[PDB]
Amino acid sequence: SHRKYEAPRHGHLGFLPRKRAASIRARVKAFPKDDRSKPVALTSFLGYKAGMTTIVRDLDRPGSKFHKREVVEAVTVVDTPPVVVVGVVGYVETPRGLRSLTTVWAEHLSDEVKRRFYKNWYKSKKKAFTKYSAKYAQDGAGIERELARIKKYASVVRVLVHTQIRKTPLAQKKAHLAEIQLNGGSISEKVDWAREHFEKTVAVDSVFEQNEMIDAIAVTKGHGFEGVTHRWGTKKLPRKTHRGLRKVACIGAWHPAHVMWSVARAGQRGYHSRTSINHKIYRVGKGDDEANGATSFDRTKKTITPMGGFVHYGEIKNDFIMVKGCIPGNRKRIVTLRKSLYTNTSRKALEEVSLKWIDTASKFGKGRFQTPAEKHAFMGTLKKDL
Amino acid sequence: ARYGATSTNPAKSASARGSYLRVSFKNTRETAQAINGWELTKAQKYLEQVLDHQRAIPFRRFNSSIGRTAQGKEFGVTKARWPAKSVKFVQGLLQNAAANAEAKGLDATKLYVSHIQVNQAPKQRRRTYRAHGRINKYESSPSHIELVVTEKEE
RNA sequence: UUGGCGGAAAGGCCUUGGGUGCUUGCUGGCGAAUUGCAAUGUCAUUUUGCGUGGGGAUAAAUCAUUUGUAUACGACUUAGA
RNA sequence: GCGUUGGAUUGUUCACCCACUAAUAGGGAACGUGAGCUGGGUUUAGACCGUCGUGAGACAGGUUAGUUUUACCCUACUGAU
RNA sequence: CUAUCUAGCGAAACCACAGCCAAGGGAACGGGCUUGGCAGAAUCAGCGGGGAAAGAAGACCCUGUUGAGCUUGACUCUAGU
RNA sequence: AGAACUGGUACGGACAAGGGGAAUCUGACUGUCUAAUUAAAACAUAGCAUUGCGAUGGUCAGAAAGUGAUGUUGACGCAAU
RNA sequence: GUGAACAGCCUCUAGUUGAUAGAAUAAUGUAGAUAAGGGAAGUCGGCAAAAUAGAUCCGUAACUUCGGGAUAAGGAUUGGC
RNA sequence: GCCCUGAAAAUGGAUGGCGCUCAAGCGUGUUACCUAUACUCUACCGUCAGGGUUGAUAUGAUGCCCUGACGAGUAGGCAGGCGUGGAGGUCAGUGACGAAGCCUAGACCGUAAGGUCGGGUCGAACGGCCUCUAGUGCAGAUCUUGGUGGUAGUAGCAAAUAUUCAAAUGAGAACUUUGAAGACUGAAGUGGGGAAAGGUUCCACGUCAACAGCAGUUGGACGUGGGUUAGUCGAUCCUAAGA
RNA sequence: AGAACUGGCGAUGCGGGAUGAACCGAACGUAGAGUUAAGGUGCCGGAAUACACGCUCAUCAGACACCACAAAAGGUGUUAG
RNA sequence: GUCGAAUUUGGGUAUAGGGGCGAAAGACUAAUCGAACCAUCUAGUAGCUGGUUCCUGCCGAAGUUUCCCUCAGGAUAGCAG
RNA sequence: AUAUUGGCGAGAGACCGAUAGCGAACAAGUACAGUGAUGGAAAGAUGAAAAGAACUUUGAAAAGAGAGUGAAAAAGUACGUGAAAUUGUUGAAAGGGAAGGGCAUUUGAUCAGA
Ligand SMILES: [K+]
Ligand SMILES: [Mg+2]
Ligand SMILES: [Mg+2]
Ligand SMILES: [Mg+2]
Ligand SMILES: [Mg+2]
Ligand SMILES: [Mg+2]
Ligand SMILES: [Mg+2]
Ligand SMILES: [Mg+2]
Ligand SMILES: [Mg+2]
Ligand SMILES: [Mg+2]
Ligand SMILES: [Mg+2]
Ligand SMILES: [Mg+2]
Ligand SMILES: [Mg+2]
Ligand SMILES: [Mg+2]
Ligand SMILES: [Mg+2]
Ligand SMILES: [Mg+2]
Ligand SMILES: [Mg+2]
Ligand SMILES: [Mg+2]
Ligand SMILES: [Mg+2]
Ligand SMILES: [Mg+2]
Ligand SMILES: [Mg+2]
Ligand SMILES: [Mg+2]
Ligand SMILES: [Mg+2]
Ligand SMILES: [Mg+2]
Ligand SMILES: [Mg+2]
Ligand SMILES: [Mg+2]
Ligand SMILES: [Mg+2]
Ligand SMILES: [Mg+2]
Ligand SMILES: [Mg+2]
Ligand SMILES: [Mg+2]
Ligand SMILES: [Mg+2]
Ligand SMILES: [Mg+2]
Ligand SMILES: [Mg+2]
Ligand SMILES: [Mg+2]
Ligand SMILES: [Mg+2]
Ligand SMILES: [Mg+2]
Ligand SMILES: [Mg+2]
Ligand SMILES: [Mg+2]
Ligand SMILES: [Mg+2]
Ligand SMILES: [Mg+2]
Ligand SMILES: [Mg+2]
Ligand SMILES: [Mg+2]
Ligand SMILES: [Mg+2]
Ligand SMILES: [Mg+2]
Ligand SMILES: [Mg+2]
Ligand SMILES: [Mg+2]
Ligand SMILES: [Mg+2]
Ligand SMILES: [Mg+2]
Ligand SMILES: [Mg+2]
Ligand SMILES: [Mg+2]
Ligand SMILES: [Mg+2]
Ligand SMILES: [Mg+2]
Ligand SMILES: [Mg+2]
Ligand SMILES: [Mg+2]
Ligand SMILES: [Mg+2]
Ligand SMILES: [Mg+2]
Ligand SMILES: [Mg+2]
Ligand SMILES: [Mg+2]
Ligand SMILES: [Mg+2]
Ligand SMILES: [Mg+2]
Ligand SMILES: [Mg+2]
Ligand SMILES: [Mg+2]
Ligand SMILES: [Mg+2]
Ligand SMILES: [Mg+2]
Ligand SMILES: [Mg+2]
Ligand SMILES: [Mg+2]
Ligand SMILES: [Mg+2]
Ligand SMILES: [Mg+2]
Ligand SMILES: [Mg+2]
Ligand SMILES: [Mg+2]
Ligand SMILES: [Mg+2]
Ligand SMILES: [Mg+2]
Ligand SMILES: [Mg+2]
Ligand SMILES: [Mg+2]
Ligand SMILES: [Mg+2]
Ligand SMILES: [Mg+2]
Ligand SMILES: [Mg+2]
Ligand SMILES: [Mg+2]
Ligand SMILES: [Mg+2]
Ligand SMILES: [Mg+2]
Repeated sequence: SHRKYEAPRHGHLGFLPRKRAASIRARVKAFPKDDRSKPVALTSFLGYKAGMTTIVRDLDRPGSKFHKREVVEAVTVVDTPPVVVVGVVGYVETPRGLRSLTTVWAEHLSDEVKRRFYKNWYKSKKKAFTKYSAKYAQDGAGIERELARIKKYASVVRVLVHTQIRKTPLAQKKAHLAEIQLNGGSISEKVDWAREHFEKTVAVDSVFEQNEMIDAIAVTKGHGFEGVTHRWGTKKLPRKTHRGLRKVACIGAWHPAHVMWSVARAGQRGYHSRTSINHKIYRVGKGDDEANGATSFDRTKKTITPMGGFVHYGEIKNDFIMVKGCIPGNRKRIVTLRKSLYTNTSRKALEEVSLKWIDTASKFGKGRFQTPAEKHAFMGTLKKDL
Repeated sequence: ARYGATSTNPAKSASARGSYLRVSFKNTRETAQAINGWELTKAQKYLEQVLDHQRAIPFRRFNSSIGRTAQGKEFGVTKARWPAKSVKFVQGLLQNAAANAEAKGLDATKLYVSHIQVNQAPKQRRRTYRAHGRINKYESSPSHIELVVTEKEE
């Protein structure tokens, strides 16, 4: 018989299976559509989620109750040092899908990316790419041959870029390597861009700009095995329930004489790949630039790092992308920021934000002071110092 | 005497056995199969590592719902354990066989475990008490262990 | 052997030159038998080992210890000459 | 495709009303769903009443109290090697 | 505190053979049969859809020329009086 | 029993330890029972009423007895409701 | 000792240190808890939990068999020196 | 006539499926082809029937032989046989130079029940045939007794706050002994005695196969011994309900 | 649900109706060969993608009895009267 | 819930199975109660359920008549050997 | 003259041959259960003879390996034989959601007949 009371389905069936992602770095499953009149540029970037903070900005939204008024907004800071281009991959289109034709690597690779090819780096002989580096022996005839193959073919060109976690405060020491699709014209000159950028760094200010809506692709925070009550949000069974109440009462009708795939069941929660779109960049601040956290209204000579460091991450010393709101993944996790796949014109996009103040109080508690100078000014002299 | 089926030369082989040993037959069978065919010194080192929890006995037949470990990777299994009692009994029989081979004048450097077989001894019966005044068996499953180590030849 | 083309799974196609064997295009000489009246009457390619010479290369992973961005256990992510 | 509600009374299915709402459609899945629950009802044994029976006792009549057992197997499913 | 992993110890219920589905027909609700879909070792933690799961020769109902508890001017007697 | 002072107005500082009110049904109350699903409004109760009986008796035992209980009793009692 | 107290809590004499252990800290349990705003809308039903609680002072209604109801209801105070 | 509307139900699904469009659809006609344990012919088995042949080397006239037809089967009937324990007869049967039994993806005979042989194991009896006899044949009966599995190294060994360090002993110590520490029972005790009951568990020495659902060097275990001393404490005596 | 006649199923395999106790064909010792029955001959699948005259195009076509359903009423759809 | 009297309890004693005992539930009477346990009659009877042990060969049914306290059974006739 | 499932003493059997025959072939009306009345098992076989394994070695020990006794240790008291279920090792073979089966042949193994 029928349900006797309608309710919407618990959970989303398009995010199945709720399994652990196959890797800690989420895969970019789609790149922005290639406009072959624009200059060659990376379509995405790699960074590390540092943490969240708070900003103040004047809302520019005509017709809104808070138009020309001040809004307090949560933002996520993603530490994005420049990525090193170490290779180029060519993709020919086939009746069975896209297919890698050949990959051309840079002559010299840093230990960061070489560590990616070893489970046990400390006891290896570090032979990686040692015979490949002989392809550049005299003039690189073999290397130019492979690059010519990419130009004669390979309707899709992706560069191999790796992060530099030696610049982040992370202890990992093993860089993340990813393919970034090159958008822009003349596939031949896509390869030209890649080759001239071998062993070179590309900074995030050449990929992303202020106010742009981007997508963050990351593996969510893992939570292990979870019951149906929190994994799917099903109603808690009454307190009177024998055998437990954090369950789903009926997991299926008599027929079909099977448990259906759509029934909420206990299993792994979190550690899923997610692609969340339309996150607006609020700052493209530079690591060399002191006063990262300063605005045209604030002017305090302070970095974006909160007092005492980003909790569980550390300090920001590189270029960072500050996006509005929250993005998937936890602190210290590799994230991929990609350009939006479509042209958004909604007055939520196209909005020009100017930050008025960036919160740099300690996240290790109820932070009271934006800078140590303010603490000294407020507190006066202490017994230890000050 | 009258061991199980062996296909090696008795003149180059030395035997050891133990009957009615109160150790789990299933664990003992897995331990025996773990070193079946190995060189004697390699098997002894492996059993000491098993006792130290550095290596494990891969449980291949009697392994339902036991548990998974990374130390079964070297044997291509997920289910391996560390049956200390079985390992100690197997070391006792290995050391006895090594002593017999030394007495017989066989090269200890060429000794390998050419035969090892564990079968079930008669059960020693106890009783367990269950709800509503019930009584069930609480039997042991002891093992007859036998092995013969043979000089490797060509 | 010279040059060119083929990336959809190209692994093939075309082409220059000389060398060399055959040529049933034509005309000869010699041989075949006894597999006994037939017997697939053994002619193909597919992997593998081995031996002889020649050429070429000179690592990793796992366990154990470690991390917690992970985790019931496995698994994942890290670090360590 | 998408949703189809919050409540008073009633064990109720049904019904009825209040109210919100875009709407408060109808149904099935062993009259879905009790090793999922609960046990208010029915439907053991106690007890009370009304009618009936001489009586023991009867009552889709009313009322009150009344033990809701087991998965560790296979498959299905959820995750994991 | 369990569960979970380990060392040691170590049962039971249950079990024709067993174990992926849809439809058909069929003892009218199949794991097996027919036609299709499909289908790749060995597994771990959960789980309660299914095994018309287990527990008990249904306690409801009917039948038996089977009872018993109780009742009464049933039949037939009887202690006592 | 009272006063002053004192403190982050805390102070039966842990422990220990009634929720209350307005009503209806029902049984007066205290008490008792279905050990192992029913604690109740059921049973009992004091109070009330009725009945039998003056001992060669009432009520009740025993197969029978020169046998018994009430009764070491006597109507303000015993026995039966 | 605290305390009205053989309550609860701690200690002296005496006794014991016996319950298979080790490592992790998933789900779902079992037991113990907390929770913004609302405050029974949950449910058959306030089930479960919470709230109240000791003492001293004040104050205490309907009804009543005049005995109670009554700790009614409702308030205030409490440490140390 | 065909097609279409009429023509709405619940897991995804059925001209059987794929698929099929001058069809591989519908109506009709003509041929060829495919294949049943059916039909024709032959062989063989058996049954039934009708016959021939006691004149011989001719011992099997229920024998031998000729001819024809037939063969489904539950419940059930009948017939001919196979196998088992014991019995009379017989083979002057087999056998310690190996009987019976048992194992044997080894061989042979019979449609079959079964029979025979070889190999291994084994150790003391057993068989063929004529006949007699029955406690004579198992797959079941929630069969009886015994034994054994999968489940399964699985559920589980989680109440009573709690253990830790070192030394000794020992083959072996989470668990024994001693020391040190930390705790608890907190006098209505986890203390100190008794009644019922038990019966030696008390204590010492040795000791660890089993038991103490881990362990064990420890024990209420195992083995060997020691130990209970009354005129005054009880019973004994008295009487109670009662017998 | 109940009768009449027959043939069957039960008690029965075999070929066909995919599947099925009963329908069609045919009833059965063990084999060989030939021919067929009912049913079929695109492929699954053995056997003509045979021959011939027509009809039908379906945005739910239709596709052999039992049998696994469809009607009244309608259509310048198309065909023939 | 109750907790100073219809209190709670040891021991002794009495009541024994159609009997006891019952502040009454068909409650209790040694895990047994709407008639305890033990042994025997007893291998109680069962028109009812289950099982019923070797092969091959030949033949081969019935569910219908009449009667029955008969309708799950039998006698009878029929069918069969 | 008749009876005689008790007692005593005898002789027998087409009887049973250790799940049979009495419940009891044996320290059987025993062990054990129940308050009690009562209920009531299981359990035979080394070998001719203990000749019951001296001695050596490994192990803390149980034991193992030898050595030995013996006709046999494929008789070691956990003892005649030693089935099946079920199990270990070895060998062989097969294995996409069962396995097993029939007809026919291929392949591998094995084998009698002539
Ligand atoms: K009765
Ligand atoms: Mg609905
Ligand atoms: Mg959420
Ligand atoms: Mg409950
Ligand atoms: Mg913080
Ligand atoms: Mg499993
Ligand atoms: Mg488990
Ligand atoms: Mg128990
Ligand atoms: Mg008990
Ligand atoms: Mg239902
Ligand atoms: Mg259910
Ligand atoms: Mg239930
Ligand atoms: Mg229900
Ligand atoms: Mg109820
Ligand atoms: Mg009732
Ligand atoms: Mg009346
Ligand atoms: Mg199905
Ligand atoms: Mg159907
Ligand atoms: Mg089934
Ligand atoms: Mg199939
Ligand atoms: Mg469960
Ligand atoms: Mg189920
Ligand atoms: Mg029944
Ligand atoms: Mg019954
Ligand atoms: Mg009758
Ligand atoms: Mg009667
Ligand atoms: Mg009362
Ligand atoms: Mg009760
Ligand atoms: Mg109760
Ligand atoms: Mg009353
Ligand atoms: Mg005091
Ligand atoms: Mg709250
Ligand atoms: Mg609040
Ligand atoms: Mg309130
Ligand atoms: Mg409500
Ligand atoms: Mg509600
Ligand atoms: Mg209500
Ligand atoms: Mg409550
Ligand atoms: Mg008050
Ligand atoms: Mg009041
Ligand atoms: Mg066809
Ligand atoms: Mg046609
Ligand atoms: Mg004749
Ligand atoms: Mg026949
Ligand atoms: Mg006999
Ligand atoms: Mg023999
Ligand atoms: Mg003998
Ligand atoms: Mg018999
Ligand atoms: Mg049997
Ligand atoms: Mg049978
Ligand atoms: Mg049985
Ligand atoms: Mg049994
Ligand atoms: Mg466990
Ligand atoms: Mg437990
Ligand atoms: Mg505890
Ligand atoms: Mg100590
Ligand atoms: Mg305490
Ligand atoms: Mg204390
Ligand atoms: Mg002692
Ligand atoms: Mg133990
Ligand atoms: Mg032990
Ligand atoms: Mg002793
Ligand atoms: Mg005295
Ligand atoms: Mg029948
Ligand atoms: Mg037929
Ligand atoms: Mg059909
Ligand atoms: Mg034929
Ligand atoms: Mg064909
Ligand atoms: Mg019409
Ligand atoms: Mg009653
Ligand atoms: Mg009782
Ligand atoms: Mg009988
Ligand atoms: Mg009987
Ligand atoms: Mg016939
Ligand atoms: Mg019947
Ligand atoms: Mg014996
Ligand atoms: Mg012998
Ligand atoms: Mg033997
Ligand atoms: Mg066997
Ligand atoms: Mg599989």
